[PDB]
Order: sequence, then structure tokens, then C-alpha cells
Amino acid sequence: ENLSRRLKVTGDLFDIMSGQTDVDHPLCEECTDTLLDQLDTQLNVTENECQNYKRCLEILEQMNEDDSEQLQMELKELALEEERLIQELED
Amino acid sequence: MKLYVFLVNTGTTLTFDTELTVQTVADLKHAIQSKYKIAIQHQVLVVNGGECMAADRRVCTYSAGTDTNPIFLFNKEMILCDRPPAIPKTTFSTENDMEIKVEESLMMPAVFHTVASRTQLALEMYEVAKKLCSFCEGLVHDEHLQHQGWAAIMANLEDCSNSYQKLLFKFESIYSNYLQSIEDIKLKLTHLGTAVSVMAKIPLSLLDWINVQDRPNDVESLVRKCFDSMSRLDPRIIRPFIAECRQTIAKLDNQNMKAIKGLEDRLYALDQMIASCGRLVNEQKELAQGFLANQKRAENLKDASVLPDLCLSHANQLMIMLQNHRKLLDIKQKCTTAKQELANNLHVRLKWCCFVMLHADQDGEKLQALLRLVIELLERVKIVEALSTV
Amino acid sequence: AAYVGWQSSSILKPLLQQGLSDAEEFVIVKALYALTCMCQLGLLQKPHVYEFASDIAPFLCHPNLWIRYGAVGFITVVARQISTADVYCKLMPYLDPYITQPIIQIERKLVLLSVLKEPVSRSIFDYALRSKDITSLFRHLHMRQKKRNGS
Amino acid sequence: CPLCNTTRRRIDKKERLSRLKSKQEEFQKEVLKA
Repeated sequence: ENLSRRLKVTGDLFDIMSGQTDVDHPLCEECTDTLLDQLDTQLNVTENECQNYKRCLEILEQMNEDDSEQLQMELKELALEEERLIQELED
Repeated sequence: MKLYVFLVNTGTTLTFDTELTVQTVADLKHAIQSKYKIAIQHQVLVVNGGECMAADRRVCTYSAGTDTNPIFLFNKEMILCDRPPAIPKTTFSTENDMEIKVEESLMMPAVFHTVASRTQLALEMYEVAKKLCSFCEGLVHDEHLQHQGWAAIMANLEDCSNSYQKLLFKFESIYSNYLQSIEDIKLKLTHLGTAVSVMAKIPLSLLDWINVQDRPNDVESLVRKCFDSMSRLDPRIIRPFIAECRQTIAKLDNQNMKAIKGLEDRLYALDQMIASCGRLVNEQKELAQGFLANQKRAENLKDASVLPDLCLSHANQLMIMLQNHRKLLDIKQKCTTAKQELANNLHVRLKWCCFVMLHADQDGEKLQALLRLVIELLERVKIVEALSTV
Repeated sequence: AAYVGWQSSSILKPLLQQGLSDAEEFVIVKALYALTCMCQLGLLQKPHVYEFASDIAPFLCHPNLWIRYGAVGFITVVARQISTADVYCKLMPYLDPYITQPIIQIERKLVLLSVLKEPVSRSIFDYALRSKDITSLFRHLHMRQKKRNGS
Repeated sequence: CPLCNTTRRRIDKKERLSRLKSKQEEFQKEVLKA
């Protein structure tokens, strides 16, 4: 019985939480409780995304960023080495 | 009125005859399968800024299907497989003949007494150039149509996202206040142990209805229900699942994909190029008409226009115009390839959203479970409180 | 999985474990193939995603040329599928278990394996595998590892 | 109450969640750059 009242309250609150209601009904004693609780779950989902986003931000280690300069020394030297290996294979 | 449809999956021109206009709903699918190279099982089509077509409603129900407001089509396997949208362009026999003729005309030398054949070839070239300019205009239209299919894809994403957000955020926020409601549920679980004790102490008209309700909600089943409800109800099970749902949403939320480059910004240049091609075709037609007037002038030139080199000048002008037109034919073929190019470029963000969709489809199975769980919670609160009062 | 797994994708995840119970190491290469294939298909990934990442992390130096190559391939396919920074955090730690150097196009499998350490001798563990009571010997090996990092 | 539909037993938070979401968008851009 109350489920619909709560569900409707839920759906209505989210709908309003979506930004689809009037600022008057918020004064409803039931309205305000959901207002905080609705915004609570909203910030909760914001966190549900942001915590995961921040998790790898540090996990995106600059080790490869350090590896970037390695190509500069690696590149020309490996080019010379490959040319020498090609000449040796040819002979 | 014949059906107008572009495979938003390709955003490409594959129209329908009015013959399928009033046929069954699956008739459009079978038409895409047979007439178009788009099978049924791995395929999709929906209404832009509207719902995905059901099995009954006609197109106009969501008014669309026109050459400027058609329906958007999606091949399920298209993104299901990597499938950078294939542009295996049909036999260029027309384009191949155009290339051969243009090469011959460039290699064609000045015409002395061959003016009639030269004018015939120039007229054929002008007509073919106009036909190709029209085909390329339809191609630029089909590019704008891929843009419209992308708008339809964004609308469908927004729609499905709204449904998923409704269900998910509903269960979630409901649990959000359910936290204190969770303390109430804990008190109810204490009362539940009490009620188990009472039922042990109460072996066995409204009582008849309550007992009937007891038949399909056996005691062990209800105890297991409460236990699992709490366990999976582990608040982290939501808050971690909360991060999970937010991640599914984000997976949907690829902002850069839609704002690729201001697709209208480049479509404007595409339309300007199509306009330049049409102007080139009109100039070629004007030159062919001048060639006819010059054939007339050469015929009348026996007496009053005895200046020389007329046939040579005509042949040279024909060759120059042919080279100019072939030049634009280059950009035309470049756009023909850019068809598949932008097709894969879109298929990228397509697959992005689609994988977000499949992951959030698992998430939505979880969200139906979450509904069921919150329902169990509240409805059981009421009814099982009654049944446990004993 | 092309048109049946949007929500039953996890129902395949149990099939994933069952295939992990498969007999053939060639079936194992086919497993890494179908692994990348689902990474394309998806719809039950995130949990099973990190699960496979961790599991492969040790299996990284897997001495099965078919298995090793198909693993690098499923790795590049997953790197496409999940991609994002999720790749770094979830796998690159699991990836560190093999990459001798962080020098690879993770979108590519050949360079990726090139980064990874050379696969260990599967033959040695197989003769070790050939044995029977290695299970307790397994506990002994765990104790030895703790010796490596422990007391 | 009309939003309550129950016996009389008796905003800015959205803005905070929105600032969090803006930070999360910055993080997603960082993820793309990474």
C-alpha cells in the first residue's frame, strides 16, 4: 500500500529531483525529508562515479611518461642496430 | 508517398517504395533485409527524438520516413562487430567509364573535321558530369542523413538512459532514505526473531485469509528472504553498486562523441563543395551549349566567318573543360571514400555507447533485481509485519 | 554473445569459469580468443573484467606460444573494450607481473608481449605438474615465496 | 501533504552534487588525456 505512496513519492521526488516540480510542495513535511534524502542519493551517485574516476587517476602512473624519453635514446640506437643486423643478415 | 529511410547505423541512403509504406511493421525490416543489404536478427531502427518503432504502430505515428524526415536504421551486428561501416561501393562501371573517357579526352588531340564527334562526346561528358554531380549531391544529403541518424542515436541514447536512470536512481535514492528506514528494518528484524518465536509458540475469518497468504510464503522461505535481503542489502552492496551504476551512466556519457567537431560546421563545407560541383556541371552544360552554337557558327562560317582554327579551338576547349571536370571528379571520389571514413569515425562513438548499453544492460538486470529487493523490503515490511503479529 | 548475452553475459561468466575448467591448452588459446571476443561483446565485464585482469596477471608469462600470443591479443582487445584509465589501474598493476618494460602499444599484442617478461618454462612446471602431491608441495612453494617476501 | 499524501506526522545539496559532478567531468577529461 504505502509502497506506491513511497514509490510515487520516489518517482515524483526524482521527477522533481530531475527538476520537474514546483517549489511549493517542497514545504511538505514528506517533501523536505526526500529533498535532503534525494539530494543525498544524488551526491551519492556523483561519488559513485568520482571515486572510481579518481582511483585510476593516480593509477595512471607517469612511469610510461618516464618511458616516453626512453624512445629518444632507444629509437636512433635501435635504428642503427637494426641496420647493422640487416647488413649482417644480407652478408 | 514512398517510404524514405536512411540506415542511421550507416546514415546512408537506402529508401523504401510506397509499396512497403502500408505493409506490416516487419515489412520495413524485411525490406531492409532484401532490398538493402541489412538482415533482420542483427539490426535496429528507432524514432529520433522518439521511441524505437514497435511491432504495430505506423511510421507517421511518430511522423517520419520522409526524404527530409525519414526513419533511422541500425544494424545490430554493425556495432556488434567492429565493422567500421563498410563502403564496398557498388561497381564503379559508371565511374570507371567516366575515368576512361576523361583520360581519352585529355589524350584526345585537337579535332580537324572531327568536330561533330567531339561535340557528341562533350555533350555525353556534360550529361554524365551532371548525373555525377547529382549523385554526389545525394551523397552529401546522405551525409547530412548520417548526421540525422546520429541525432537519432543520441536521442535513443538519451531515452534508454532516462529509462535506466529512472529505475536505478529510483531504487538507489529510495535506499538513501532507507538508511534510517534500514534502522527501522533492523528493529523489524528484531521483531522478526520475536515473530519466529511466536510462531514456534503458535503452531497451526480474516485469519483464514492471513493463513492462505502464509501458504506461498513459507516460514523458512521468509527467513531466508530476510537474511538475503540484509546480506545483499549490505549498504556497500549499493554504494559500490552505486559507483557501478554511475559508471554505467558515464559509459553512456561520452560527451565528446556527440560534439565531434560541430558536425554542422563540416557539413556546411560539404554542402558548399556540392554547390561548387553543381556549378561545375552547369558550366559544363553551358560549354556544351556553346559547342552546339559553335557547330552552327562553323556551318555558317563558309562565307562570313572565314577566320581559321575554329575546330582546333573547339577541341582544345572541350579537352580543357574535360580536365577541369575530371579534377572535381577527384574530390568526388575522395568524398566517396570519406563516406566510409566518417562512417568508421562514428562507429567508434557508436560502439562506445553500445558497450555502455550492454554493460548497463547487465546493470539493468541488476536494477530489476534492486526493484524486486526494495519492493520485497517495503511490501514485506507491511504484510509480513501483519503475518508475524500472529 | 552477439545477440543473447546483454544480461546473461554473467550467465556466461559461469560459463567463463567452466571454460577455465576446460581440458585443452589449445582450448585455452581458444579461451583467450573468446575472451577478447566477449570483451567486444561484453555486458558482464566490470566484475569479470577485473577478475580476468588479475587472473592473467600471473598467467602473464604463460609458456604456451599459442596461449601467450592469444593472451596478448585478448589483452589488446580488452584494452580497447574497457580502455580508459581503467586499463592502467585494473591491469597495468596486473600487467606489471609480466612487462619487463612499459614499452608496448597495448592496442597491440606483439609489442605488449615484448614488454612482458619471457614466458617461463612450462616444461619445468609440467614435470612439476606431472607429479601428484604437489598440492602440499604447492603450500611449500607458497611458504618459499613468503621466504622471498616475508620471514 | 500533497507531496506527502499521509497523516500529518509533523536544493543546495543538488548544487553540491553538481560541483562534485563538475570535478568528475574534469577527471574524465584527465582520463581521456591519459
